[PDB]
Amino acid sequence: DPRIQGELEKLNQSTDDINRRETELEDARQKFRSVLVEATVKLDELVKKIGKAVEDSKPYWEARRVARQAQLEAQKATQDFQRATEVLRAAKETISLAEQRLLEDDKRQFDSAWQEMLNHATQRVMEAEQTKTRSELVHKETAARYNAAMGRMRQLEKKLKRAINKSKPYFELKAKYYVQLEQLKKTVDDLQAKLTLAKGEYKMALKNLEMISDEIHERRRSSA
Amino acid sequence: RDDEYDYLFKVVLIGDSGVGKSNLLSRFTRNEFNLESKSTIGVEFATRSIQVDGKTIKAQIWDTAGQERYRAITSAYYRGAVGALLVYDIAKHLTYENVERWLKELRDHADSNIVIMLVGNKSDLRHLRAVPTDEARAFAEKNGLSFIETSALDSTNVEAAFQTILTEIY
Repeated sequence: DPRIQGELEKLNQSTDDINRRETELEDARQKFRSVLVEATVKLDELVKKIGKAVEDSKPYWEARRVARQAQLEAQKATQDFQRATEVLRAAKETISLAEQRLLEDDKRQFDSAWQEMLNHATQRVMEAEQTKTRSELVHKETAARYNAAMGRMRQLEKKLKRAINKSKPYFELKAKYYVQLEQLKKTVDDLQAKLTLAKGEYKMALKNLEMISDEIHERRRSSA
Repeated sequence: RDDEYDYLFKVVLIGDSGVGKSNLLSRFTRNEFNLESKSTIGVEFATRSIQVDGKTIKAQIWDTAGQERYRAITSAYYRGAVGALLVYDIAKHLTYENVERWLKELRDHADSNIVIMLVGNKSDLRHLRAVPTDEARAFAEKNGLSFIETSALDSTNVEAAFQTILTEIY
């Protein structure tokens, strides 16, 4: 019974919360459409200007995004290899210090406590060399794709030298509108997510009232 | 997949009890509660979504809170309201005098920018009109409010007014 005031007032705020988000969604989406149509007409007028170099340079720029992609791969694999190499350095150091204590005290090889300090140490190096070699081949393979993508890009740069120069303002403007639409995509996708959580919070703040209503009806059936 | 909407306007049903506000929007609106909530919650909910200016508008109708209890929470009832419907009985002159008190109840708790429609419904099926349509329609326009006088049979004029009130908001 006293729970009602808390629900209605929040039902009230949720009502306004829905309208305030759908309006912003309606606005963000409208500004999104306004740009995509702007990006559409400004791209075509550059095609009608110099379209001979646009379609001929597309293999280049598509071979450049690959080089960049194959670069991050060779860059991550290098970091993952460098990280996997420091694993052995901390592992082989432990298995080396144990051998040092064996030379100091030769009777330490019968000590159960020292055998355990070797057992785990010699266990890590088994698993360390495994992750190392796996990261080592990936480091070299991802570097190979990079050098190959650098060849694909440079070779296409020779063939389409005059082409990419007359098409350079096209792809540059194409990316400028890309990031803009990308931002506008995020500001729409999240607002429609906030709108859903506004309607959902409103839909649940009604069902509880029906539960409260039905809870009292069951109490009005039995004794006080 | 028909519960989808864009906006959510909130209108309220106020006035004296027994005028038949609940039974007036029976065919139009859809009560979201299967059982009576006036006896428990005090307020009943019903809704009807229509299309205005290309967008689906789902108006939320909050029924009469009731005199007996839960008057303290009527402050939250009147808050956030977009519209309001005063329904008085044409046979009972008393209900035409109380709507003047429910109006001043909106000016104190409810929002200032609200659009109210004064409705004279013929619930009492056995009595003549104690309240003249001329003086009733005149009084409504003196307070900057709309007016409509309907009966239980012809539900044609009612639904047409509910489509108009929502359009004016947007």
